[PDB]
Amino acid sequence: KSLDPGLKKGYWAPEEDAKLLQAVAKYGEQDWFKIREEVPGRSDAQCRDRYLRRLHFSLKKGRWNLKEEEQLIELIEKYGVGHWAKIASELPHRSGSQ
DNA sequence: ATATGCTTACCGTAACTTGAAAGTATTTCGATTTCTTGGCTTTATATATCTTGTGGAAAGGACGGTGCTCGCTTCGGC
Repeated sequence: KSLDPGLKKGYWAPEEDAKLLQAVAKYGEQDWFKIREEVPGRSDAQCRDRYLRRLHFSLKKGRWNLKEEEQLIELIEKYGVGHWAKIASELPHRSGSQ
């Protein structure tokens, strides 16, 4: 993903809405190397996490209400700290980076 | 006018992945070993009889420096 003349380091999504989302109907969540052969300027390593953090549905999002602190408590009560410990390996999509 | 809001380029280790070099068992080709028969070596008087191979004969062909002065011949003299 470095020293490559064919990659693009942009911030927005120019044509990504069509180049990257078609794979949702084309390929599964495996063998991402088939995607980079058709989408120029994008590498599979960043594309995986982009697809993940963009097309996920089950996330703790919204405004901080009077019922979310209990959610945080029961989240940090499942196995422990969760952010950086090994217990993050079994947390479903609850990665530490978020 | 600026800090945390989420978003994503990318430099933190890790394992199940594609296929060429290196160690491993296995049957097959070929070389080795071990059986078999059968003569080698002693003897026995027998003795057959017919050929082989020899041998001392007969008898042959086969190859086994330099004067020096008597005397020998040939013409050759008148």
